[PDB]
Amino acid sequence: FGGSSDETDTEGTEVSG
Amino acid sequence: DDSMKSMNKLDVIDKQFQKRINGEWVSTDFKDMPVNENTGEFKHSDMVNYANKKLAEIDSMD
Amino acid sequence: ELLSKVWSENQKKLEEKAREKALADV
Amino acid sequence: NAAAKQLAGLVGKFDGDELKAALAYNQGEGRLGNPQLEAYSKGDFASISEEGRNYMRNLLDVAKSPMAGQLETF
Repeated sequence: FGGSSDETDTEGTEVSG
Repeated sequence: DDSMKSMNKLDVIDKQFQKRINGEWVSTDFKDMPVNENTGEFKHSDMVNYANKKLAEIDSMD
Repeated sequence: ELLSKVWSENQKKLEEKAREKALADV
Repeated sequence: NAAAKQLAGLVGKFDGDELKAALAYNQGEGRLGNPQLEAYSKGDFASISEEGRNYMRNLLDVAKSPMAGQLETF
């Protein structure tokens, strides 16, 4: 419809500390 | 004392695994984990602890 | 038996040091 | 012929890994060899001596090894 889905970004692992 | 040491040593093991995931080679053997004088000596059990706690944490994340 | 012996030695010494530290904090 | 026999023994003793055999042949074994062979065994090419690492590198093409890619990336 009107909305266009954003194409995927590669998933990475992050931790605050 | 074990809970404090385990918190520190799972912290450092998480650091090593995050280094491994980025691609750089890390040994990821308990003997060559860096001891921080808050960690104490590395047994083999904390590798298992880190894996299990990490899996449970990944499940817990929303 | 031998394995239990080495474990008991290490556990006793570590437990003593931990109790000393915890009482010192308290 | 004798050197070929030694190299065949090393290559077989290290499964089919010709690079570890070349490391064992160049660096010897026991006095400074086995620590470097174990370092090879756990990846850990940093622990391997510089001359042995270069020797393995110049043998990369002719030698077949499971560790060839890891040495290439190193």
